[PDB]
Amino acid sequence: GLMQFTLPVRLCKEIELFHFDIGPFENMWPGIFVYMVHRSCGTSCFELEKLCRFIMSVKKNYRRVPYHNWKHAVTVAHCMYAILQNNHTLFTDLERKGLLIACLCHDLDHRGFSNSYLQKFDHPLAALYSTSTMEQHHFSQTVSILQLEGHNIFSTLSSSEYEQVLEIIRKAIIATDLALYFGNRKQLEEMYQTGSLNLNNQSHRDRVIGLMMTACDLCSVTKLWPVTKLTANDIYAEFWAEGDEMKKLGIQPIPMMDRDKKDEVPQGQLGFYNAVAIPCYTTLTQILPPTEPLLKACRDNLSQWEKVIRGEE
Ligand SMILES: Cc1oc(-c2ccccc2)nc1CCOc1cccc2cccnc12
Ligand SMILES: [Mg+2]
Ligand SMILES: [Zn+2]
Repeated sequence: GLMQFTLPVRLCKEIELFHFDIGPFENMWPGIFVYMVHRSCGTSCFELEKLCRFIMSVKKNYRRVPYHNWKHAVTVAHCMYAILQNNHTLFTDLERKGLLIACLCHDLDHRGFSNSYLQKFDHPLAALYSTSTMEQHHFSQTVSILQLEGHNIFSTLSSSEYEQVLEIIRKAIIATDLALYFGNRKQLEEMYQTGSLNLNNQSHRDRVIGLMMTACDLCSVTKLWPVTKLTANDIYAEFWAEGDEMKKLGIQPIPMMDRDKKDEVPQGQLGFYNAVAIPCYTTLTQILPPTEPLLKACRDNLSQWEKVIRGEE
């Protein structure tokens, strides 16, 4: 009960900042996550024995893909930790529990391929789940792991609290389907601007949590430039693998996934920042003012990509 995780001084301080990088030492990432649950939630939220066994089963069920790996899971959970900590009183006890777990599980058993590639391959998962194919799989894998003997970290919740938390985790994971983000943000934009936004409206909270999930999931674009630049290598390593597999099915991939069109990356990153990233962190900063450092970091990185195009790097 009296057993805290404590990080070295530099990590203790930097972990509170949005732009924190969890570093190259995989064996510290579990402790970093537990530390975040303890400060975000309390040291009583979860039985440490059960949490540790849940964390290690989740790790085991992430694959060795260049980007959609265990490091991404923990990176995305840290961004959620930073949002929750800077917005203390806006979130219920259950929401804080559910969202950190949702972020850790959000890409469980990812194979490094998009929903589009699964559908064109005619993968069995595409027959079982016609939309948000991988996201329904990620939630399915999360429930499976929760049902292993000794892995039910929620066991001390009432029946109805348990139903609410799994419902938060499901919506949270489904919302990481980027195809759903555009509509979700347009709606939140309209509600904020016409003043109809109401955080006691459960349907409104769902939407806001959805946007937080998109913000955490894209948080690669909110790190310091060298982290952002080196993560883009991993992101494109998966895309180009998928493009190779499209060509094997006799389908020219979109240029984003064609390794023959590496030259067009800087312009592709610009469009992505302008069409997805900047709009996401702007609407998030309007709804939750203390998340502005994410918008500011994103704008810095947009400017760094503009500099790449102008041959200045
Ligand atoms: C779809 C996507 O997602 C991310 C990303 C996702 C999460 C964090 C950081 C970046 N980056 C992208 C790249 C969007 O880039 C692109 C978009 C469109 C055409 C392109 C042509 C060549 C190269 N890139 C391109
Ligand atoms: Mg995903
Ligand atoms: Zn993800």
